[PDB]
Amino acid sequence: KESAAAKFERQHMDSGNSPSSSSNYCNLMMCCRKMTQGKCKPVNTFVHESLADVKAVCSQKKVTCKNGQTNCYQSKSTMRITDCRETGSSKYPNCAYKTTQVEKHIIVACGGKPSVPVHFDASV
Amino acid sequence: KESAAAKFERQHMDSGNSPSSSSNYCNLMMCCRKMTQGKCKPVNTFVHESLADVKAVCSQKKVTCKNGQTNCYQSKSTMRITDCRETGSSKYPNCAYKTTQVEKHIIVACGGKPSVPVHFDASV
Ligand SMILES: Nc1ccn([C@@H]2O[C@H](COP(=O)(O)O)[C@@H](O)[C@H]2O)c(=O)n1
Ligand SMILES: Nc1ccn([C@@H]2O[C@H](COP(=O)(O)O)[C@@H](O)[C@H]2O)c(=O)n1
Repeated sequence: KESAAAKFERQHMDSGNSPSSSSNYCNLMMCCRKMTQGKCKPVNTFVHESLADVKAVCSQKKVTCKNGQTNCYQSKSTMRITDCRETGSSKYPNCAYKTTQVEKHIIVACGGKPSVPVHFDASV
Repeated sequence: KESAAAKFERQHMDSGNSPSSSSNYCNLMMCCRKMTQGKCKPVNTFVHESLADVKAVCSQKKVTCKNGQTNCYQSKSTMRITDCRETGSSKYPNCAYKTTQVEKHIIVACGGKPSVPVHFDASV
């Protein structure tokens, strides 16, 4: 059971960060979206275009998947995305990320019916 | 089980024009620090001062807690804090917060041995 002291630190303490930072985004979002539990997910991309635009990639250019499956698609246009990479200093449970704002084409794996993105493969 | 489509949205989608904006700090932090599960916590303060300074409040100005308990203390000096309050548009499970950076005195409840902050009572 979480201690009251620890609960206060969780709910109320942010000693180590600036609320006006633009580069703390990955640290917060990787935490928010549950990719820092058990271990730090080493690499993750967030896409800032509309969900409709991202879903539409599944109808765009067929390309090779990094894993050799044949269900990957590349966006016809570059998209606004954020690249999150673990830092050299990052050590679970203190997961630290470098945030990079990028405009690149995304490659996603699509699946399901309707065919929708199910995995983020690469940005190129 | 979380659907593949949902997993992609959780891991990879953050649609919007200014995702890393300082205005989004409360949205990200409230999510990361687990105050948006079940319902949106309406009001929450994050403190940007050293934990040493916040612990030191437990030996500062005694004040009655808002709820009538008698283990509250007010900081002698103001502290840099961020006030998170639900917007008029916020509705679970889409919690939305206005982020406001202010410098105010904090009032905390102190408990345990050693006596440390266990509850955030108010900012004044
Ligand atoms: N550019 C990249 C590369 C990988 N990833 C994420 O990392 C996961 C595994 O990637 P790797 O197989 O390349 O290590 C992918 O499913 C994806 O969620 C990403 O989000 N952006
Ligand atoms: N200024 C404030 C007011 C309330 N709160 C949080 O909201 C809870 C309830 O506050 P109220 O008593 O004002 O409704 C407190 O336990 C505290 O966690 C806060 O963090 N900062």
